[PDB]
Amino acid sequence: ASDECTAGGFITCWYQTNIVVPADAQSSCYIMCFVSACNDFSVRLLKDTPFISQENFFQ
Amino acid sequence: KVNSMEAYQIPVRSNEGSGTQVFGFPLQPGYSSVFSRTLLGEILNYYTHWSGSIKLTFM
Amino acid sequence: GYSDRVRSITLGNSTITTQECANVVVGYGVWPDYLKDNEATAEDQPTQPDVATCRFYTLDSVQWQKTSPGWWWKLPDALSNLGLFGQNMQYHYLGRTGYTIHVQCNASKFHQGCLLVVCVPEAEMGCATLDNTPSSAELLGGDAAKEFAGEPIASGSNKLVQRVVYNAGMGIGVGNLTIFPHQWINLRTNNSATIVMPYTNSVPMDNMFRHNNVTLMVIPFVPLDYCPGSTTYVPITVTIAPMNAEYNGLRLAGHQ
Amino acid sequence: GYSDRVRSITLGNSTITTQECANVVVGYGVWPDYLKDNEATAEDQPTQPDVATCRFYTLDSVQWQKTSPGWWWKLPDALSNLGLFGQNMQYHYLGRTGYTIHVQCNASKFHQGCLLVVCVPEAEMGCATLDNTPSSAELLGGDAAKEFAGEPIASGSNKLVQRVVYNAGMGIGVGNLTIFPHQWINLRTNNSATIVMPYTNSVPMDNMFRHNNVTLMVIPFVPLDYCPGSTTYVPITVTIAPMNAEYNGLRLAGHQ
Amino acid sequence: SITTPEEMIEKAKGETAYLPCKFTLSPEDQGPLDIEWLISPADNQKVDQVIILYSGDKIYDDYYPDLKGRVHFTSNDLKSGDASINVTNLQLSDIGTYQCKVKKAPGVANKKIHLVVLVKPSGA
Amino acid sequence: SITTPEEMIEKAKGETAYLPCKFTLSPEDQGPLDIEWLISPADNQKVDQVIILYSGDKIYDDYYPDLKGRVHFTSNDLKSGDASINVTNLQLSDIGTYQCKVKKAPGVANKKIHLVVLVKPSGA
Amino acid sequence: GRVADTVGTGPTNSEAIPALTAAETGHTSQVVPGDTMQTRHVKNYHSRSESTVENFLCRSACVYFTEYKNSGSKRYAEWVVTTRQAAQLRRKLEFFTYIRFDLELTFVITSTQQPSTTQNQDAQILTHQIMYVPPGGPVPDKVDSYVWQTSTNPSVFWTEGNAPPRMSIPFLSIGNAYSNFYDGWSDFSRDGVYGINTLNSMGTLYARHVNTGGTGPIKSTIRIYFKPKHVKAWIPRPPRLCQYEKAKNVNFQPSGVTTTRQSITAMTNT
Amino acid sequence: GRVADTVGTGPTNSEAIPALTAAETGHTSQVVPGDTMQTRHVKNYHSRSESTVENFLCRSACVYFTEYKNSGSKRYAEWVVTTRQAAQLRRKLEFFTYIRFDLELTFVITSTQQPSTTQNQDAQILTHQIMYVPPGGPVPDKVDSYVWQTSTNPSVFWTEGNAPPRMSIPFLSIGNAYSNFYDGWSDFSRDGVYGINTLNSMGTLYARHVNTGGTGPIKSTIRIYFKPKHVKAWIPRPPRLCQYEKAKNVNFQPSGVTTTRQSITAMTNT
Amino acid sequence: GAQVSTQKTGAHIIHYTNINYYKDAASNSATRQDFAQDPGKFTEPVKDIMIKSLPALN
Amino acid sequence: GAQVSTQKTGAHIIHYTNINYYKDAASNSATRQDFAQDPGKFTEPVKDIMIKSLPALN
Repeated sequence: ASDECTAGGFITCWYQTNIVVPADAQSSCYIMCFVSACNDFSVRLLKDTPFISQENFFQ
Repeated sequence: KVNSMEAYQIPVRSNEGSGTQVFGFPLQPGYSSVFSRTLLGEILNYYTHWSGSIKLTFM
Repeated sequence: GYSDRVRSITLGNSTITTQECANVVVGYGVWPDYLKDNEATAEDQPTQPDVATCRFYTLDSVQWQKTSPGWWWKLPDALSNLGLFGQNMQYHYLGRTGYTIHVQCNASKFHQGCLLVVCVPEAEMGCATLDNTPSSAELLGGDAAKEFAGEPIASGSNKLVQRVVYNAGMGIGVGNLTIFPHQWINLRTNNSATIVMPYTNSVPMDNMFRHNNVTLMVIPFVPLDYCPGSTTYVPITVTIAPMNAEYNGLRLAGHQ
Repeated sequence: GYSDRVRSITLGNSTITTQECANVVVGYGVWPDYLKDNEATAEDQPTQPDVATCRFYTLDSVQWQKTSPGWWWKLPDALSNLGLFGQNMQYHYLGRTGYTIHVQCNASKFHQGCLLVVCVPEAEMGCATLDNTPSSAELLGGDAAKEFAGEPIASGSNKLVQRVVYNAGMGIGVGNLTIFPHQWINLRTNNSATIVMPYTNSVPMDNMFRHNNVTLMVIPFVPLDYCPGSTTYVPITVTIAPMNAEYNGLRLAGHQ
Repeated sequence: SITTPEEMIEKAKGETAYLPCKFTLSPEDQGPLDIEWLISPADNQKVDQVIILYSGDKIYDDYYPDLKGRVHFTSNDLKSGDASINVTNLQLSDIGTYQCKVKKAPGVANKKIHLVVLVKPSGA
Repeated sequence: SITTPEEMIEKAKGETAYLPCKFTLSPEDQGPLDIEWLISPADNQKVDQVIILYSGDKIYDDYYPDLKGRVHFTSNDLKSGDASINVTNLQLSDIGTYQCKVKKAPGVANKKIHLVVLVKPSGA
Repeated sequence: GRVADTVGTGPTNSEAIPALTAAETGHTSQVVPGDTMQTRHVKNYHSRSESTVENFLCRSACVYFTEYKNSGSKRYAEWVVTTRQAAQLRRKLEFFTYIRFDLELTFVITSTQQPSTTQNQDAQILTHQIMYVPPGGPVPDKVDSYVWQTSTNPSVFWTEGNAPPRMSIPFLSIGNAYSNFYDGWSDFSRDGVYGINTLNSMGTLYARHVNTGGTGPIKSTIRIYFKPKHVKAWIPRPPRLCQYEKAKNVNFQPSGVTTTRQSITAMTNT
Repeated sequence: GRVADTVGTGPTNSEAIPALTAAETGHTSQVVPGDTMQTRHVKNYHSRSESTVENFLCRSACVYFTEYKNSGSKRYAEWVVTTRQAAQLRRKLEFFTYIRFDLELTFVITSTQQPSTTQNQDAQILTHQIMYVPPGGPVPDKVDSYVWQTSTNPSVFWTEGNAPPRMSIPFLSIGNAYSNFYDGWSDFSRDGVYGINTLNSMGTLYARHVNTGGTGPIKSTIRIYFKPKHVKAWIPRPPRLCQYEKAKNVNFQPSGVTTTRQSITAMTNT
Repeated sequence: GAQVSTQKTGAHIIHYTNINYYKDAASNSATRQDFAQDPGKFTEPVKDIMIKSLPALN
Repeated sequence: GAQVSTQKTGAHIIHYTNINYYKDAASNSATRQDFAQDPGKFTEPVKDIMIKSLPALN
């Protein structure tokens, strides 16, 4: 959960130089990002997720 | 953009300068809306505590 | 010398070559094989046709447009009208197979775009009408590709698939589809994707018309773009080879 | 496999990668190291901060225009306001360091141009006014690059640097600058230059504000050219990491 | 359950509507079979009125004076999984929502059909 | 809880008072956010009267005819931890004790501000 | 069970490029912090025991509840056994395509007196019967039926005030695993309801009052708790994004892939 | 565990001065009676076992209680778990700056019928649910909420008349010890509430009636008992002199260092 | 026929006893101490091994 | 796997038996027989040892 005593920090990305293309190539482009855990990663204390919910039993 | 494929795309382009910002977000792997619905995030939301290192791959 | 970008794959009387490839993904680490004595339940002697059916079949091509949402193919069914693989499907109660899937799309060093190629076990899809379930014609393309949509399918009293791409027809987040076996075709790196898929099921064999147990999906995450004067028609082409195919329960032909 | 065009360099909490490099120039064959007992003169115990100061700092970028004469940076001074390297410069009488210098400039296979990247020990420059010597503000850019000129600086009664590029501000022939440690960034071959520079001086340690003992210079010998429709903004970017830094003579902060 | 529980059907006056109600049983469903068809008319404010019943091995007509003799089962064998019905000589005053209820304990299923009848024979 | 729950603020007639209510959430607090401001006037014997509410993603003004159009939230983003308000065109008849109530189950916090308005602009 | 240590590394200048790869290949990079920065050595003692599949799944959850009375119309309860009517356990199970488990069933049965005009109410203590009918077995159609004789159907009898009744069930499928997803039909013509098989058929539960107690009206409620045990699971999947709609299919309403923030550099949520 | 014996000593005349020292040094003198008087030898058998930190802390104490009804407005109870609302246990724990322990939780739940005009009351027996929600978990906002489904939250169900329910909790901190005192802030600008961290965050407890019983109104009370077990503790402190004022801070009203007597030679208290 | 096994403890061993009472395996208590892992079938499912310090494509 | 230990008794030995039933250490009973002591970190925390029969300052 969100908590200031255990704040994690910041991730940012900056142009180091430019994007340079020849004529007849698109000057706009896209990057994609992926996340995963390292081999030192772990979790504790099982709980219920806030993402699933229900008002009546389904049918 | 959360109702399309554009949510996964990071725009970059040829600029008329350098050093401007591309993105930024906080390291809150379970609570940030950037991270909360990834595989890592969806598992985290069943737990109270997390520890360890994380990898971000860009393509 | 040598290069790890070139690859050749030969099966039966067919062979495929590629000069800009990435690697080959093998399933869940498991290479396909015939069913063993200590896991069999059907007692009759199986037929193993072995080059007549284990070979590459090339499907109908598909156009990548700048607004394409994506495509899918249910696997037994995609090949069901096609050669002796189709005939053996038609004459037998039971079947068992793996696959080698190969997806091809070339373009110049001046085009850009990125496709996810995934093989999804048990891709049960949703209906646009919440009480209904989708009809067969909506789910099964049958050697022709089925298309995703860009916006939600309107609810009526119909039997249409809820087709919108960012839920993958399955009520999930599409970016999480990488838990399944997959590759990316990224036009500046790569013109081919190859996945070797073993048989997967909760039972040792199954009927091939009643149940489609894996689904190939091809979805552009980064849209196709280029500049004027470049070629505008960029097709995608799928080729699929069954591996280690077997059949049990011979009887008259049909599915009813 | 392997390729001698790729390189990674890690220092402290920073790392730099490059995919089109040439080699790495090492000084005069000498890798940097701490000062030894039998060459020391200052008797107090030195501080060695070792990751807080030995790491990559990226300076402000600079635009390569078709008429650019070139740029220079005096090295201790360029980093003097920057992090704990700057703080340790401010609190100590004496300092000693080497450097890893890395200059970056990418462009397409359709651009052309060629830069000399040189590291000049003791680059004492000349004044436009023959009786005078240049002021500090003219010589020290201070984390901003200083520019060369295309034509001779006019004489007055001023304190300007005689800036004209073909004498390198030093009354010499600029084509002979290759006696110093250097590389070329040639846009059709290479997008990076790397020089590892050891400590050089006539004394074992020195004051870091009073004396700038090496100067980086970047000078286009073959001008930037391209054709219309190509990207017009091409920056150059310098990143510098001190190596084996030490400091002696702790006292109150300042330089006066 | 019943195959397509939500649908809509358009026909013309004088023609005869087929209302499909095809069901499949689970192995748990071992009680006796009950089949009910009821109606909620569009023009009228009467609601949830039985038009035809099937129970204990036999049919019961004669529940809606309006559909007298014009509502029948279409299968020679109903308990095999077919509870579809025919309405005949359609007119505007029957436009509405028909409901098919199949019971075999524990299982229970229903299906809603919205019948629209149009003046002219034309699907436009 | 709220940063400084007990304080007193002095301003002059015609000026506009800032009533700070800044809060911090605990990890346990996962219910929906509710923010209430109520009033107990010094001159008047009416007590504990809502002046402005925030609930279910939206604001509700128009609770105190006296402060009509003169009580607003100061933050462009309230749920980040800022529930402060502005009162404008202050006059003597509003001197009193304002109360800020923040709810997010399980957590509940309140803050009392005693607003004094003086005739002349002078902190003496 | 422990997590991996951190190897201490120093500065580097070489042709080795651990941080450059090609995500196109389908491979996930195995990089650790020492590849891209100087690190100290750390002796890590943290454990991964609380995220085994068994520990993740082995908690009791209420899958269903219903009511029945001691008089009137609804004298017994009837429920086809399934995991797909309660959101929380369904979602956890659907992390996996195929799964084997045993079950521990616990029942929480409670009663409440209902408003009435009857005078002189002196009710005796209530006993309850819960009968489990496997698929194919005959079912009761009234509270006083010969079926409640239970010659071969397991039944639990339980008196109010005692500990809640509990029993175990073995893995019960005709297949080699339960299937959480089925992309196909049961009929060979594929003209039927899609997604329906009988690999998960588990039967029916019936519950009644054995005695009526007293002269007043009384309503009881039975809550059913499933705890999986001895779990094996295969083929992980993306977790369910959209809210559940039906018990017997996967039908959904489309929704965005996450919630929004103000800009691509914004540090907070909206 | 035994205490030390007394060494017998005789008369003395020497330069040794055990009874003269310098308290300035911060040292506490190690003098025994034999240093300053003639003593016999004593074989002491007394033990110090009842003043180990564990035996000093390991008794059940009521930290909190509340009420909830079977009808009306307040249908469930809600409590953020803490030791700082009950004076007696807080004071004992604050002898130490840092401490590790496990907990044994016991609940004492009792009910009382409330005055009413309803006739013919024949209430059935009451069952209760207690749910523990770790921090971050969703919370119930009504007595009939899907949250009470408890797929992953531990819950205890308990029927009145039986033994009180009890469960254990392990040491639960993200830090290496709980901290009883924190001289600082949670925000890096130090403009917030002082003394607040999340090293002691333990979660929330919710309690409800499962059934309503009968037609009459009934109020129940739940008392929560903490017993620490397996204790380790560090950095002893002066015990709390002034009475406690708030649960979330150390704020006090000043008070004298002891009570008074009449004169500096008076032999009795006043 | 008692079995002794180790309890879950902290780091900086203590044992517990069990005896099965019933005739079916499905009556036993849960299997909570199976800590084996094998992520290489999901990460790295490639035919050609990929050495981390080399370029992925050559 | 029973453990036998000594009971608390008087001075002027008798034993008791225990068996752990649960899988976590936090389920065990209290640790009431740890009688170690070490007061020299609070008394006498001085760098130079102070011999009791000598003057403290010389």
